[PDB]
Amino acid sequence: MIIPALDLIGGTVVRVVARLRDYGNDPLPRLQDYAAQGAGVLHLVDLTGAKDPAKRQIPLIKTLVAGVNVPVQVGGGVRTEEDVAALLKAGVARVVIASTAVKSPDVVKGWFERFGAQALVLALDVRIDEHGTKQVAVSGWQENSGVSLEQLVETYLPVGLKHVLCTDISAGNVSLYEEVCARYPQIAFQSSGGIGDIDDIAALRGTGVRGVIVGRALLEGKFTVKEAIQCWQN
Repeated sequence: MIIPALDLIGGTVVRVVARLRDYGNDPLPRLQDYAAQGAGVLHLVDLTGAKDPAKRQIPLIKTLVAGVNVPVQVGGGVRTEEDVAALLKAGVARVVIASTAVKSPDVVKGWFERFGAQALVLALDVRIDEHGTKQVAVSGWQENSGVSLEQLVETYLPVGLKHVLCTDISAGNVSLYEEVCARYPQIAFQSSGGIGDIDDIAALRGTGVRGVIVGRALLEGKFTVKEAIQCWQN
C-alpha cells in the first residue's frame, strides 16, 4: 500500500529538504483527503515532540486520528514506555520507534512484549557503505552506529517484529529493498525517501516492499494519492 505522510511542527505542515518550508496549518483536511482517495494507512512525524518529548503534540494528534477513518502510525521523540503508551491512548494505531530501537534493544524488546508487534514500527535509517553493507544510523547527520540492518532486524525477530520502515540516507537502492524483503518475508517493510515522481513508485513494485511512504511529492503536487495507489496496484 501507499502510506501518505506529513511532518508536523507546532501544528504546521512542513516539508523537509535541514531546510523547512511551510505548507500551512491545515493538517486535518489534508489527511482526510488522503484517506478519501483510498489510503489505508497514514504516517505522521511529530517534529516538536522529537525536539522535546515534553511538548509532544498529543492534543493535535488526538484530533487528527479522530478525524480520519484509517490507522495512523506516529513517530517523533519516542524514548520511553510512557511515550508509547501516551500515543496509543491518544488513538494512534502504531508507534514509530526510531533512535531508541538502535540505542536500547533490550528495552524495546520489552515494549514488543507489552504492546504487541502490531502496535510498533521500527524505523531504521540505512547508509550503504563502501563494502556494500547496510549500515544503521540513528539520523542522517550522525555517524553509523556499527550495526547492520540485518543484525538489528534479527535482534527483534524473537519478539515477533512485523513492521520495519527503512529510509536510505546514502529520484530513487531498489536492490536494497529487494534484498532485505526476500531475506525476511515474514516482515512487512516500508520504504521512505526517494519518491520524487510517479515512476519512483513503479520502480518499487515487485521488490517485495509492502508499504511506500510518500510525503513531499504529494505536497509538491507531483501526483495524487489516488494516482500513487493506481500505479502501486498495477
